[PDB]
Order: sequence, then structure tokens, then C-alpha cells
Amino acid sequence: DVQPAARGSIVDRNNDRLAFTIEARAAERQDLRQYPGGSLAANVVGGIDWDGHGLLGLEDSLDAVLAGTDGSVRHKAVHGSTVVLTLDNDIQFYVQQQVQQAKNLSGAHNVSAVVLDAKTGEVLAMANDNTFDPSQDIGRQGDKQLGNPAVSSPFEPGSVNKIVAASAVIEHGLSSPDEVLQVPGSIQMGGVTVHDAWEHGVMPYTTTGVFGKSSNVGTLMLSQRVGPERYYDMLRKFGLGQRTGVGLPGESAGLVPPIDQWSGSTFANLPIGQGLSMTLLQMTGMYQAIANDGVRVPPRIIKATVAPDGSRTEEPRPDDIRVVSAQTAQTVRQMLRAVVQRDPMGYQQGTGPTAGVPGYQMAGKTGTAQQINPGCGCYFDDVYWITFAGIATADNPRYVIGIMLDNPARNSDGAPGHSAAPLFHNIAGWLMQRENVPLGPPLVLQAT
Ligand SMILES: *C(=O)[C@@H](NC(=O)/C(=N\OC(C)(C)C(=O)O)c1csc(N)n1)[C@H](C)NS(=O)(=O)O
Ligand SMILES: [Co+2]
Ligand SMILES: [Co+2]
Ligand SMILES: [Co+2]
Repeated sequence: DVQPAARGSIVDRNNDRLAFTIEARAAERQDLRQYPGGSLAANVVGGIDWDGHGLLGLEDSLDAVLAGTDGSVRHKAVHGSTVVLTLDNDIQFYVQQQVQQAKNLSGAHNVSAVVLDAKTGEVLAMANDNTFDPSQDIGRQGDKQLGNPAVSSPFEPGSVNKIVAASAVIEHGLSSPDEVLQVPGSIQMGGVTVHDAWEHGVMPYTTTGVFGKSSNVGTLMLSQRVGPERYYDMLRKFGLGQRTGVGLPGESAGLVPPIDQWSGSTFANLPIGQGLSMTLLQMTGMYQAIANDGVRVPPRIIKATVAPDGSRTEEPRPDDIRVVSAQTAQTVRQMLRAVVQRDPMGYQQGTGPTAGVPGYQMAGKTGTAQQINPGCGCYFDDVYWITFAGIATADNPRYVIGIMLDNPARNSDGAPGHSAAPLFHNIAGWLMQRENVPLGPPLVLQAT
């Protein structure tokens, strides 16, 4: 009497299957969900329940689309539609593996990474370490990561947030990349004392060098030209404090204190990435705006759905958001090339030279944010969130890559330090080679 609907599949942008159903027998008919890639993109895809409905992930949140509606006899069965993701399984597989060995090598508690298409903001890869296997019973996997931290778990960004100050000061014509500044080792601002991460007297850092060397003091001096109102407006245009609408369950909105509630010291903290929180996806989406010539396109992971007849409907594209002009975006991209620039004499070296890939205009920004100690409500001394966000490449943006490491003891490649730059190096370099992308003078970070 009951006419069962057949569950739809979940496939990547090229129709490579991530989840699909086969008929079997036991209540005799029994549909078996198949995950041919095992843990591959399981943070996104999710898993199935005993009744063949979604248990978590997209299997759950899109269950109505995937499950259809059982018929009867007449009411015809509406079979489940197929969900086409923006993911590229080849990119996802490489990124997910690289994230696992970044976690193992660095000693971090966890690692995650997001790759966006520069122009469209589509999610090409989204991965975390320790990803569970939905072909196995969830109850045996308490030691696994079952969720999707890239969207669910916000963090204080620290210096990766400096993209906002850089964009604001250029967009309003308050500085230029080659302006020679005078940057002291510390300043008193908003009642508090801000110090750079290295001891130094007044240094002739250029604006480029302020972001290339990650001078907090230089960032706040330039932010003082912008002012609180224009700065807060730029934060909002970059999408912070708001869910992206990416189409994934459990997305956090992050947290940004609205300006009418700022303390006297908020403005001394936000421009260097303290006092607010964002997800990895939000962080990566910020750099997508700059990659796409100033136009932020909210990321999406659902590309299309295919009805049981086989007719395909593309997902509606989100509306453009103009953050800065194309000219500003191009200037900020070029400036952030300084971060990955190497200099044997030290003087013109950025914070992340291992992120550079020779032959390509890689551009990005490092972050090292002190974590809050839950036992005191106060900052740890030696526990960090490490971030990197970059663009491949500055002259031809194709890929935007965001990475976060939860308190690594070492570099992402296992060398001493605390940097995610090597993981960006590996991923961005591999993306260039696999598409056979073809290969000026050194940027000045420090004047006389
Ligand atoms: C930016 O990320 C900048 N980091 C900081 O100023 C912060 N902490 O710096 C260290 C780790 C030196 C500290 O112990 O204070 C910071 C900002 S918000 C937060 N919770 N901590 C660094 C120096 N820039 S980077 O490019 O070198 O990463
Ligand atoms: Co009827
Ligand atoms: Co150390
Ligand atoms: Co290499």
C-alpha cells in the first residue's frame, strides 16, 4: 500500500558521488546509504540515521529535499532530488589530507581550512582534521570530529583582521602603499597600551611594511586616520558579525560589538583583531571580497538540485556587496604580497615567507592571537589561534584559502614556530600546478 520515495544523492560540482542509496533486503526492503569516500567531506555531508533519514550534516538539514515524500495506492511517490555541491572532490581530498597532516605535524588541537573560488565565492573545499566516517556507527566515534568547525566555531582573529584597516585606509585615500611612516614600539591609545610583537624604536616602516611585518602600532596609527565610524562601517561591509547564508547547518554568526556600545578601548583592539570573533568561513570570505576586485560574494556550498525527472535548477546566486573599489582591492592584494616576501638581510622580509610560491604573486596575511583562559576569563600567555588567509594570485585571483590552527606547538610542516604559512604554500602551490597556471622588483617594507 505504501509507495516509498527513493532517497536522492549528494554529489560534488562534477557529479562525483559523495552519498547515494542502494536497495537491499533484511520489514524486508532496506535501503543502504553509501559513502564511497568514507570521511571525505563528511563534515559537510553528514550521516544517515537508522530509518534512512538524515542524522546530521546536509543529510539532515536537506533531508526534505533528499528524502522526498512517500506515495500511496493514488498519490504518486515524490522521489528525492539530488543535491549538487560546489565542492570539488579532488581539491577537497587533497586539502582534507593536508589538514590532517598539518594537525599531526604542528601538534595543534585541531586544524581547518577553506578554499573559495575567488570570483564566485563558491566553496571548493572545506575541511577539518579528525573527520568522522559516516559509513560507520556514530556511537563508536566519540573521539572523532562529527561537526563542521569551519562554520560553527568562531575565534578571535588577531592580525588576519588587519585586511579591514588596510582596505579602509586605502579606500578613503588616507595612505598609499609606499608612504613612509614613523612607527614607535608602543603607543597609548583609548586608555590602553599597545605594543608590537618585537621590541623596536621608531621605525620607518612603509604602509606596506606595517601589514607585511604586522605592526600593531602601525595598524592603529593608520586606523586613527580612518576613525571609528568609517572603520566600523568597513567591518560590516566585509560581513563580520553576520551569518553568510552558506547553506550549512550550525553556522555561527561570530561576534562584533556594535559601535554604539564600544568602550573607550574597543577602537584600540578591533583593528588588530582583538575583541571580536569570526568563523573560518567569514575570515576567508573577507579575503574573497578583495580577491574579487572589491566585491564580496557570500559563499555558497549548494550549487544546484536535480529533480527526479533529471531537470536541473541552479541555486540562486547571492547579491554582490561592494566593499571597496576595484582599484583599492588591487592595491591591497599587491601590498599583501609583502607578507610572503623573503629577504636574507631581514629588512624586507614579511611575517610569512614560507607561504610564497616562486613564480607566482601569492598574497596573504598571518595571524597569531592569544587565546582566552577559561579558568580566569583572562588571556593565556602561550596558547594561540594561528591563522593564514591568502589569495592565489594577486595579479589573477582564482583561489582564496583560509586556515586556522588551534594552539600548535610547531609549524604546519613540523618545523619550530607556530605558522600556518607552510600549509598555504602546499595548497596554493598544488592548485597552481594542477591547473598549469603559467609563472617585479622587491616590495619595500622598511625605508631608510
Ligand atoms: C597579529 O596576529 C599579531 N598578534 C597580536 O598582536 C596578538 N598577540 O601577539 C602575541 C602573540 C605576540 C602576544 O603574545 O600578544 C593578539 C592580537 S588579538 C590576540 N588575542 N592576540 C601578530 C604579532 N602578527 S603576526 O602576523 O606575526 O601573526
Ligand atoms: Co488523496
Ligand atoms: Co614557541
Ligand atoms: Co614547495
